[PDB]
Amino acid sequence: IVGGKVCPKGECPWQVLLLVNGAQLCGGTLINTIWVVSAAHCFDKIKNWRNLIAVLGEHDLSEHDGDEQSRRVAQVIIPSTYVPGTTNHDIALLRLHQPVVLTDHVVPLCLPERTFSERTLAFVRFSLVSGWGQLLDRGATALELMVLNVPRLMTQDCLQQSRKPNITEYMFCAGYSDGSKDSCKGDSGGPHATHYRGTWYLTGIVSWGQGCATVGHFGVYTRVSQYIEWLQKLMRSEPRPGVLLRAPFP
Amino acid sequence: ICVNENGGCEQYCSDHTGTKRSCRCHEGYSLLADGVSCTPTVEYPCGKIPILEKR
Ligand SMILES: CN1Cc2cc(ccc2S(=O)(=O)C2CC2)NC(=O)CCc2cccc(c2)[C@@H](Nc2ccc3c(N)nccc3c2)C1=O
Ligand SMILES: [Ca+2]
Repeated sequence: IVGGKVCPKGECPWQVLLLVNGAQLCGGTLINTIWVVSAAHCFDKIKNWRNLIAVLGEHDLSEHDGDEQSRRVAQVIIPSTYVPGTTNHDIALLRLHQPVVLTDHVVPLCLPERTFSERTLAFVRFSLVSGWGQLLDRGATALELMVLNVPRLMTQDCLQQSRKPNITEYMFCAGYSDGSKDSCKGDSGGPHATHYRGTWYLTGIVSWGQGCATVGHFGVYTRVSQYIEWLQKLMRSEPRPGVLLRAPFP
Repeated sequence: ICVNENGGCEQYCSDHTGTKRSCRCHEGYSLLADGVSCTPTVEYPCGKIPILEKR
């Protein structure tokens, strides 16, 4: 995250840190005690599917304070329409091997209904994006969880305001074109969370863009509202052998 | 009715045959008698920040 601030410990309680062989991979969002939403592109280079760990209640990577909860990722579910190395349909649904325990530091973000998200949440201007990604383009990643407030744009407006891929109906732009504030590649999979009448909801996933906080370019986020039905149906399904599952979309 | 200001609902809104509207709530919440407000039914409802709620 470029140009944000440290998220005070426990104020981003749905933030997930994904690890592969103990190394920082991506962010994610806890949506109930066993399911995490992340980006499909987070898993393009994975060979060690059994060394994939989700950490909840994380804040500072340098110290263990006892609020962290680690779980093995039992399943990674990706839409059939997602093509590795590309931008469209950038979403993954992760089943934890054992549920996390909800506490003051581990709380799920609400996955909203599609109608509510499209007709109300899509019009809330600002939303928060968070993660332990790059603090600067070509710079170090953060040791403390960072958060940034970003405004959402209508796709026609994003296309008009951008300098020099397509922005599909499965994406939306958010951020600033002045190069000061953005989420980065290391924040990939993390939440874009929207506040409405006292409650936070999942509206986007940190997905793609150019460099980080590049002048003339906005951050591009997976439009979660397009996937509500797809996610709900998978959450009602029985686990299948093998970590990676490709599921038909729609 | 749901298209306009979320039909007055705090969370979810369902339109019915005519001028009828029903508000609903995510799991871990119940609808109050006002027919619009959602109150938590669990210790850690989704989308609420405990350290801020307890403040
Ligand atoms: C460059 N990487 C790493 C990556 C990428 C792809 C696959 C695997 C990896 S991986 O390293 O194995 C991954 C981290 C574990 N897939 C593709 O290249 C296509 C989609 C895509 C296009 C451009 C940029 C990105 C992603 C980056 N992500 C982002 C995310 C948000 C951005 C933002 N908001 N502003 C600027 C740049 C922002 C950049 C990316 O992940
Ligand atoms: Ca820690």
